[PDB]
Amino acid sequence: LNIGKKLYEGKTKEVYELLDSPGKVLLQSKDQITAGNAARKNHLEGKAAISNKITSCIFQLLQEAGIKTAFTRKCGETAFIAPQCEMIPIEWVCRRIATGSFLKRNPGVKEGYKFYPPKVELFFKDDANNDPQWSEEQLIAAKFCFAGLLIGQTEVDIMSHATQAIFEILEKSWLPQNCTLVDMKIEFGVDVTTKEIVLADVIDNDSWRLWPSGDRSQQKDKQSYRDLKEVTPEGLQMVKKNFEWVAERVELLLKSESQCRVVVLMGSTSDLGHCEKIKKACGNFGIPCELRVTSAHKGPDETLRIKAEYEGDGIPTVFVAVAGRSNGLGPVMSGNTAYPVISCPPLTPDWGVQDVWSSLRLPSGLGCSTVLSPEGSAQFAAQIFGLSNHLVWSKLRASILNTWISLKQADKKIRECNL
Amino acid sequence: LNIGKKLYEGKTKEVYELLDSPGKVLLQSKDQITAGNAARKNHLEGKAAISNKITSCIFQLLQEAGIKTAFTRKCGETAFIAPQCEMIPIEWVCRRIATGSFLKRNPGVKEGYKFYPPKVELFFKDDANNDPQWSEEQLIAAKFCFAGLLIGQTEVDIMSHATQAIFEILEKSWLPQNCTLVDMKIEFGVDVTTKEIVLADVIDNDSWRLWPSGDRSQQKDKQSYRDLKEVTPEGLQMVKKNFEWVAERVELLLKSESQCRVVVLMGSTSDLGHCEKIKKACGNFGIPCELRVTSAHKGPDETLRIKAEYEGDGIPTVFVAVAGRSNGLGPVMSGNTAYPVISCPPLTPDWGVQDVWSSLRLPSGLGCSTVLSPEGSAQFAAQIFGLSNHLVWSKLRASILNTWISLKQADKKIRECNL
Amino acid sequence: WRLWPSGDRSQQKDKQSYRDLKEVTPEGLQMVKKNFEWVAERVELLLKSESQCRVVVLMGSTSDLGHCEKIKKACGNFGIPCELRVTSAHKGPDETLRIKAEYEGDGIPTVFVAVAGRSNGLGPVMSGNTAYPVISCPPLTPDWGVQDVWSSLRLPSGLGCSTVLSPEGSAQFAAQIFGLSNHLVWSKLRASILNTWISLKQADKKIRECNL
Ligand SMILES: Nc1ncnc2c1ncn2[C@@H]1O[C@H](COP(=O)(O)OP(=O)(O)NP(=O)(O)O)[C@@H](O)[C@H]1O
Ligand SMILES: Nc1ncnc2c1ncn2[C@@H]1O[C@H](COP(=O)(O)OP(=O)(O)NP(=O)(O)O)[C@@H](O)[C@H]1O
Ligand SMILES: Nc1c(C(=O)N[C@@H](CC(=O)O)C(=O)O)ncn1[C@@H]1O[C@H](COP(=O)(O)O)[C@@H](O)[C@H]1O
Ligand SMILES: Nc1c(C(=O)N[C@@H](CC(=O)O)C(=O)O)ncn1[C@@H]1O[C@H](COP(=O)(O)O)[C@@H](O)[C@H]1O
Ligand SMILES: [Mg+2]
Ligand SMILES: [Mg+2]
Ligand SMILES: [Mg+2]
Ligand SMILES: [Mg+2]
Repeated sequence: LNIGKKLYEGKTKEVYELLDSPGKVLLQSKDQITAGNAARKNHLEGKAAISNKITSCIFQLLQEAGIKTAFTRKCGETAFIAPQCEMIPIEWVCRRIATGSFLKRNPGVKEGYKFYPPKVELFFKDDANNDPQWSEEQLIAAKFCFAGLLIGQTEVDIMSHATQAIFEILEKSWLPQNCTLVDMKIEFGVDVTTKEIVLADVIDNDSWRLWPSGDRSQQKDKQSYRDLKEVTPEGLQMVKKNFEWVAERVELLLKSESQCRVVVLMGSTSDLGHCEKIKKACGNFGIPCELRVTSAHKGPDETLRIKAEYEGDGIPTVFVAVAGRSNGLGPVMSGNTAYPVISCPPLTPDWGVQDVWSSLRLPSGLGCSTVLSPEGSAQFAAQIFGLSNHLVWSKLRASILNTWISLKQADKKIRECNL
Repeated sequence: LNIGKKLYEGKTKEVYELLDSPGKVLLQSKDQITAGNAARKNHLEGKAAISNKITSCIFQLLQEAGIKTAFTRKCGETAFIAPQCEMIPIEWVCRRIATGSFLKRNPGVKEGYKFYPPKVELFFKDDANNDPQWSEEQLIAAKFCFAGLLIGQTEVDIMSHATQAIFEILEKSWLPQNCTLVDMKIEFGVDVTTKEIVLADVIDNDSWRLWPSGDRSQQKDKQSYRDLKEVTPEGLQMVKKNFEWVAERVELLLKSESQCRVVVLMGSTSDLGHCEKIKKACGNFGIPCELRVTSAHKGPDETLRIKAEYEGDGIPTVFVAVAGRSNGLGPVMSGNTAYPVISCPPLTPDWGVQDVWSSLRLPSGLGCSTVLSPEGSAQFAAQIFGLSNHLVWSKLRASILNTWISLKQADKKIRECNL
Repeated sequence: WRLWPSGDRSQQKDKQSYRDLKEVTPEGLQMVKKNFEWVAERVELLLKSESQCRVVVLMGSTSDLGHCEKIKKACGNFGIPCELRVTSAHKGPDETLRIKAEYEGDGIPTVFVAVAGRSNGLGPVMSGNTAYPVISCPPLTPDWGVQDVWSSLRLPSGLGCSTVLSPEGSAQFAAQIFGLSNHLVWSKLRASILNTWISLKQADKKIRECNL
C-alpha cells in the first residue's frame, strides 16, 4: 500500500494521497472524541476502530442500496479508501423527531414533535460562528464551485432530496434492532474524477441520534458525551460502552431479516424472453427468481403440484403468471394459493387490447392483480417484499431518488439547448 | 353452570350434558397420559390443564381463521364447552415429513422425505386391530350415517381437503416459534344441531409431532413418552417439561408478529361507496383500513404530505388508489413511495373500457398494480400481508377451503334437480 | 387384462378363466383355449373404423387457400379425409346449396368448415340450410379481425353455427365431434392429451436445470 503526502488533518481524521491509485485517498481515523468549539476534547482508546467500522458498514449498506457514495473499501481496523472529493462546506441535517437545536431555534415546539416528511436543514461550516443555519437561497447565492461544478438550484435540490432518502434508508435499517434514528448530519462532495455530487466524509456515532426503544435516556450516540456537565474518567467509560454497543450491532444492518422469492410460471416456452426480463429485473432488487413451465389449460394437475412445492418449504413467495391469449394460469393460481399472484401477460399491439381482459375481469373470491410491464411486475414484487425486507426497501427508496436525479439532469441538459 | 348426566368417558376426557344449553356439552380433561393399545398409562398432575389450554388456544385460532370447529369457549383450567357432535370414527392424518407409521408401511422411504402437498391418510378407529389404514373407497362403502348425514363421496372429499387446510394453518402458525409441525391427527363429527361436518375432539400435544429447529431429538410432543424404553419417575418429569414447553408457547400462536394497514386514497367523496366496500372487506381479514380524500390533479402537494404521514410511522402499509376517469393518483403515488400501490378504479359500463387504460399503461419505473374488484383489492392487500402475518395468511387459507366446500354443496344441491 | 362380454364376469374371456380352475383337467384347458381363441378372433376388429368421417372446407375465395391447407393438413393428423371446395354465399348462393346437397346426400357423416374473410355469410347460410354441424373458421388478421369476427358470432335465432379461430383448432374440434362415434379418432385425441402433457413435464424439467 503506497502512502503519499498527508493532504490535511482535522480533529478525528488524517487524509493521505495514494500514489498507486489516481483520484483516491486514505482516511485514517484517530482515537480522539470532541464536541462544541471550546475545550471539550479527549483521548478515547478504540474510538478510531469503532468510527471506521460504523462508517465502513453504513457506506457499504448505502452503496449496495444504490446511493452514490465516496467509499471504495475498508483498509484495516482504523482506515478506509475513498474517492477524493472537493467537500461542499455544508452540514445537511435530517430530522424525524424534534430535539436538540430544532427546539432552541423554534421555542414552543415540544421534544417528540414528528416530521412527516422528515425535515431537511442546512448549516454553513464555520467554527467562528458555531455553524449558522443557511437557507437554500443563501447556498445558491454563494455561487460555490468545487472540482469545476457550480453549486446551483439543481445541485442544492439534489443534495436536499438525497439527504431525506439517506435518512429514510438508515431509519428503516435500524428499526429491526428496535432503535429509533431521531436525526443525522451528512456532508457531500464533488468526486474529482467523475464530477458527481456524492455522500462523503463519514457517517459514524457522532453523525446521528440513536434511541433504543425510542427512549432518549438510553441514547447510544455522541449526545451522551455532549450532555455530561463535567467529563470524568467514569463519564468517558460510559460514552465508550455506548460507542461499543453501536459497533457490536451495526454489521447486522447488512443482513436480510426475511427470505424473498419470485416464481414466474409461463404457459409456453415461446414467452421465455418476456420471463427472462422479469428474472433480470428481480436480480436488480437482490430477489431470487425461478422460471417454471406449466399450463392451466393442458396440465392443471401439474400447475397445482408445482404451486404446492413453493407453498410448502416456508419461503415467502410471489407468483408471477405469464400466459398469452386467454390467461387461465393467473386466475387458477390465484384461486388456489394464499400467496399473492401477479398476471404479467406478454401483450403485443396485435391482440393485446382483447387478451388483457382475461387477466382483469375475474369471478368473485380472486385477488389476482395485473401489471403489464415485465420490469414493473418485478418492481411490484420487490415493493411487496419491501414491507418485510429493509435491504429490498432501500433499493426501491434509492431508485426513486436516482430516477428523480436523472430527470433533473435531463432537464438541465435540454435547458442549455433553449438559448 | 348446570351440569347434567355423564354421557361418555374415555382414557383422557369425560363428556357431560348441559341442562340449560341445548346441543352443547362440557368436555372435562383428566390427569391421565396413555400410549398405544397396551399398558402404557400414567397419572400426570397438570396434564388435564395443559391439554385443555392447548386445544382451547388451537380451536380459537382455527375458529378465528374461519375453520368450522366444535368449540364454544374455555370453561376453567381443565374443561371446555363444545357443540355436541356424532363423531365419525376415522383418524385423519396429515404429513409434511415422512416418519412413524409412514416409514413402516412404505419400507425404502427415508425419514425426512417431504410431501408437496401434505399427505392425507385415513385410519379406522378400532384398538383391537391397532387402527388399520382405510382407503377413501372403504369409507364411502361403509355407508356411515351420523346425526342423519350419510357420509358419501362429497363428505369424504370435504374432510380430506379440510385436514390439509387445518394442517397448513397450524404449520404456518408454529413457524414463527422456530418449530416444525411434522404431522398431526384430527377427528371430525356431525354437529347434532346444524348437521355440518366440523373439526371436533381435541388438538393437543398428543395430536401432532413438534420439532424445534426441525430437530427430532428436541421433540416436544407425546412421542417423547411413546419412545421411553421403560417409564421411570425421572422419565415422566422430562415428558411433563416437554408438555409445559408447548403449554407456554401455544398462546403466542394467537398473537400477530407484524402490523398491517391499508390506506384507501380517493380523488372524490362521490367514490365513498366504493371505498366503504374496500374497508369492509379489509375488516374481514382483521387489517385496519383508513379512508383519506386527496386529488393528484388538484392537490398533488397534499397527496405527497398524506403519503409521508403513512410512510413515516413505522407501520407496513399498502395504498389503494380510487380515482374515476383519468387515474393520476395511482401513478403519482406509485412513483413517490417504496410501498405497494393498487389502483382500484370505480369503473361503470358507461366509460370503464376507456378509463381502465389510465391505470394499466404507465411510464417505465412504476410498479403500480391494477385490481378492478373492490373486495378483490382488499384480498390482494391481505395476500401481501399474509407473507408476514400468519393470522392474515390463515384467514386466506381457510377462505380457499370454505369457498371450495360451498361449490361442493351447491353441486350436491343442483344434482338432486337432475334425477 | 380382464375382459367381460356384456359386463358379465361369468363370460370372462381372459386368463382369469385359467387362474380360477380348482384343478387343471384336459377338458379345463380346452375351455381356456376357446376363450383365448375368442379374443384372438375379435382383437383385429379393434383396428377397424366402425363409422365414416369427412370434413368439407368451403372457402369464399382461393386467396384463403393457405388457411384451408392448414385445416386439411391437421385433419390428416386425425385420419379424417378432408375436401376443399370454392363457393361464395354472396355471389353464388344457388351453387353453395347444390355443393351442400352433394355432401348431405351420399350417406357419409360430414362436418362443414366455413372459411370466409370480412362479412362471413357462408357460415350462417350453410348453418341455416343443413342439419350437419357448421364451424366458421374465419381467416382473421390483426388489421380488421376484431371487426370481422362478429359476423361469425352474432347470428339470428335458429342457427347453431359455432366459431373456432384456430385452423388446427377447427380440425381438432371436427375430430372431437367424430370421436363420439369413431374409437380411432377418439384414441388419437386421447393420446395427444397425454403427449402434450408429457412435453410440458419435459420442458419444465429442462428449464429447472437453468435455475440452480
Ligand atoms: N472523500 C473525501 N475526499 C477528500 N476529503 C475528504 C473526504 N472525506 C472527508 N474529507 C475531508 O477530510 C477532512 C479531515 O476530516 P476531520 O478530521 O473529521 O475534519 P474536521 O476537523 O471534522 N474538519 P471539518 O469537517 O472541515 O469541520 C475534512 O475536512 C473533510 O472535508
Ligand atoms: N364435540 C364432541 N361432542 C361429543 N362427543 C365428543 C366431542 N368431542 C369428543 N367427543 C367424544 O368424547 C369421548 C371421550 O374422549 P376420550 O376420553 O379422549 O376418549 P378415547 O378414550 O380417546 N376414545 P376414542 O376417541 O373413541 O378412541 C370420545 O369418544 C369422543 O368421540
Ligand atoms: N454531529 C453533528 C454536528 C457536528 O458538528 N458535530 C460535532 C463536531 C464534530 O463532529 O467535530 C460536535 O460538535 O458534536 N452538527 C450536527 N450534528 C448531528 O446532527 C443532528 C442534529 O443535531 P442539532 O442540530 O440538533 O445539534 C444530530 O444527529 C447531531 O449529531
Ligand atoms: N396421536 C396419534 C394417534 C393416536 O391414536 N394417539 C394416541 C391414542 C391415544 O390417545 O391413546 C396414542 O396412542 O399415542 N394416531 C395418530 N396420531 C398422530 O398423528 C400423526 C400420525 O402418526 P403415525 O401414524 O405416524 O404414528 C402423529 O402426529 C401422531 O401423533
Ligand atoms: Mg453542526
Ligand atoms: Mg468532520
Ligand atoms: Mg392412531
Ligand atoms: Mg381421544
